[PDB]
Amino acid sequence: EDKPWRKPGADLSDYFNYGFNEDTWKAYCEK
Amino acid sequence: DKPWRKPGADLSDYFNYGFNEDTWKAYCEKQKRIRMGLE
Amino acid sequence: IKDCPWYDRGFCKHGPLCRHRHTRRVICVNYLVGFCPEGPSCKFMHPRFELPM
Ligand SMILES: [Zn+2]
Ligand SMILES: [Zn+2]
Repeated sequence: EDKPWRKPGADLSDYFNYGFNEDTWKAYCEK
Repeated sequence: DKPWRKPGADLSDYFNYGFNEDTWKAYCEKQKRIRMGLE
Repeated sequence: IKDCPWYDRGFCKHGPLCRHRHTRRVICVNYLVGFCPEGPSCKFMHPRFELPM
């Protein structure tokens, strides 16, 4: 995909540090 | 003890990524600040 | 032998006396900021903060 972390089995923490996820990263950036 | 201070000590034996005792402590506080607000 | 998980997190109090290897690595600026789209295949390290036991 455009977004390999969404793929089944992918570990979010290979992409997102600090326990971020797609939703909380977006919110943190868009504050 | 802080055996990495002692003269002749190689800091890189103790710290990875180019950290030192000061930048390591800052990074530990950054972990804490960012993580507290996440699910 | 394994890479020292304390050194991989960034600090190993045992330094040169560690039984594990202290593999020097270069941190990924994007992972340090919070997000890197390269994941496993990133050319730079994504250091975890969880403490080993
Ligand atoms: Zn070690
Ligand atoms: Zn990266």
